[PDB]
Amino acid sequence: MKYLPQQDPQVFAAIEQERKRQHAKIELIASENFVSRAVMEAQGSVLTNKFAEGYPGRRYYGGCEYVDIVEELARERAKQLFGAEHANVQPHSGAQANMAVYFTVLEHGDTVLGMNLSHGGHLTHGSPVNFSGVQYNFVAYGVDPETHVIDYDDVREKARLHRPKLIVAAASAYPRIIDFAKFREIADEVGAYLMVDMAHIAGLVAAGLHPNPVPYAHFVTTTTHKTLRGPRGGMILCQEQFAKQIDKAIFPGIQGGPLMHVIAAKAVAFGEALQDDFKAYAKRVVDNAKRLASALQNEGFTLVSGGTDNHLLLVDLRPQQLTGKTAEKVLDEVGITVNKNTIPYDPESPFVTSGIRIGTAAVTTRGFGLEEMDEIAAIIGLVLKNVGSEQALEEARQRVAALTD
Amino acid sequence: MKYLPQQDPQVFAAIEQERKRQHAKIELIASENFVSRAVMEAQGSVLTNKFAEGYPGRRYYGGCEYVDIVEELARERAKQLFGAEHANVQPHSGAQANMAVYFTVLEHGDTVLGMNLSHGGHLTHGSPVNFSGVQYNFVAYGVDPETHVIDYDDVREKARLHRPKLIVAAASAYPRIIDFAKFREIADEVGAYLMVDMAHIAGLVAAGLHPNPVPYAHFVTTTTHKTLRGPRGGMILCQEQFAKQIDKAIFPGIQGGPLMHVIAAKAVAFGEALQDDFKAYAKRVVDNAKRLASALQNEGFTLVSGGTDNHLLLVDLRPQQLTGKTAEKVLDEVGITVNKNTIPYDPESPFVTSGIRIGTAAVTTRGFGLEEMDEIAAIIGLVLKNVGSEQALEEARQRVAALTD
Repeated sequence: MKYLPQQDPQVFAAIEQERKRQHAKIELIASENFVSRAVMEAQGSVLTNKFAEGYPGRRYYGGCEYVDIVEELARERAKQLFGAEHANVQPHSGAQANMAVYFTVLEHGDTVLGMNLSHGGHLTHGSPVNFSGVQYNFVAYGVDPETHVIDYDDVREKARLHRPKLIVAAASAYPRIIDFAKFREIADEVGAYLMVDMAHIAGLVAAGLHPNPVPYAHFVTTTTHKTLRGPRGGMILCQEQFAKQIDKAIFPGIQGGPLMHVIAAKAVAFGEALQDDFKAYAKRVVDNAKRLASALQNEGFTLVSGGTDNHLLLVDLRPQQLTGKTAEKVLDEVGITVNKNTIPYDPESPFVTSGIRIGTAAVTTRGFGLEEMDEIAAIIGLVLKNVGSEQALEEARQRVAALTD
Repeated sequence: MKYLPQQDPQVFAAIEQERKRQHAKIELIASENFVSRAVMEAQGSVLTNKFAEGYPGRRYYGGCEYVDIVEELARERAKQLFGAEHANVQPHSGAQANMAVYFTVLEHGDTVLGMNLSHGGHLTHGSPVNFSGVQYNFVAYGVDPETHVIDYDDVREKARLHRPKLIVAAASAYPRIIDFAKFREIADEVGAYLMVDMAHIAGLVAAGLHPNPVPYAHFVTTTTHKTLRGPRGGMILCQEQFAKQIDKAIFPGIQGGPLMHVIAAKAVAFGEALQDDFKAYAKRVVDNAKRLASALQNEGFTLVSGGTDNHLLLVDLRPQQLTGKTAEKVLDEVGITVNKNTIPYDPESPFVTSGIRIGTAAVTTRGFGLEEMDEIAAIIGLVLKNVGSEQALEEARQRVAALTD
């Protein structure tokens, strides 16, 4: 940086602390990643100066010839990556992408069926303190109490009882592959649209490591950040038949001007994801998660669903008589970043919880591999088995520092 | 840029075209501006990597110690700039800021009173193709047919007839000072909340060149871009009594994770606006608009409301028997960027219009002054009086190039 340090010492000092923090800590929050310098440069471009309400070649303001090229690059690369017939790369966020889909197909008070929030569903899939739960009538399907896999007979029964206009599939804390074919079958049986929110798994989908919901869903929403490793923002994919309606939902429906600099950054991230080395990266993410899962089980931890098919795992801390809140706090003390997370059928509140969620996307980006997974597991075991031992915590602190260099 | 040119030739080439376009053209779109290099660097920072759902010191994820400092700098500087008791700097956009306020105080179907869209009101102030007009029952107040000033007796009559729960004041195309005291008086009479959307005029408010709505409004919304000259995004200001509710409206209400890098950029922009040189800048904006208005009238143009009190003016092209669409197109041919805009009581559709809207914020940022205003007016006269003369258009093109160097 050249200009920020002189113009704004306070902001610069804080940014620098954050940059150094990113390097020093072991980032295990499952939605986190590290974007490339190219992505950041795109975001830091003069494209922030351009008002571009509307769409490429159909803008409501002049001078968009070049931002049109940028947006089209984003859309076309997204279509290549996911085999979708249409992309909308304007959503400011995953929440806004979801909001737009809901706005497209639902009327106020319509019934929607989404994954139970405490079983792995997202806030925007029907929380009563979120616009989704306030604006529409959400009902929930659950995972099996033993296996923690989505109970597809429960999805079907809920669908048949409540007759939702829309079924939502996908999750923020589900460690197994989701069966989109079964979701579409149930949707078809009850005449509901299927929306898949693939935010967590989009990078894995791009790399062919998770089944693609695009052929099965009427609408697919996603973040451009997370496993896709792009800038923070949203995207919608759909077949040509819904394109016009989806585009109108985003603008003039729910947003105004798009963030063209962020859209440039989206294009860059999609370009990266199209490369062979991204496929290799994504496989390491999944390999690392499986290895970390195995190594945690070796330490004596119980995992929700007994392991993982993707980038993330959930530790059920009940056998250790620890809350997720306690585990999160003590791990923070040694420089390991996780989040407390409800487990299915959790006896604790979402503010306390019986679990921690862990993902490998961020550490994989930093070049961590299988050996590092073993060591991370060992450090977690050391800490959580010795929460009252400052000596143990200091050892953990030193081992964390050894990993981050 | 160092990394983008190598990683993504296509995206870089388009960005570079856009940068060169920004320099070459005369930007007169009233909402446009040019941010500082410091603002851009903040946006291009590693803060894009940080998930920070929640608020400073009350986050739902760990490791936010430094982004908390950043967000607090944004909030405190916003409070200094506007004398508000509370700021929320998380809205992704002006639309989302408005959406959040509506979500806070309104139920689906509630009546709201906003400025007539074809008299200068915004899309999010009740358009039937926008969430605002679809979710709530919008009624409109108008400007006087002769003076084009808001008819405060019409505001009052509409308020008393329709009994809105919320009254919205502020505009995207209104060239005169808005009387917030009168809006609050009417609101008080009918027991309605007052929301002021100051997006266009926020920079002028910060510089003391437009009355501040903060003491009069329950909620003030704004963009951080436009006359405030910040990154693209939204903000809400309100008294302490609504703070909790407003914050909950943004999260978990309508958004998820905030854009912390954009929030850093917000802090930077607020820092700039607190400086004396920003006050001088804003005065030049208003001086330039008045001069441009005068010079346009000297050329024979009629202006909506007969002039301007702020950064923008509207040309009523009916005396020249031109549509806004025709004027916009031919000005684009010579390198002057304006937008067609409905005028009050426009006999044409919003897709054709009888006006063009012009603002001076962007050219002022580039260092244009009174002499340049005279020349811009002269070029506009040359073009619009000679739409069928390629020689005239070429002369205009050359004069535009002389201005931009």
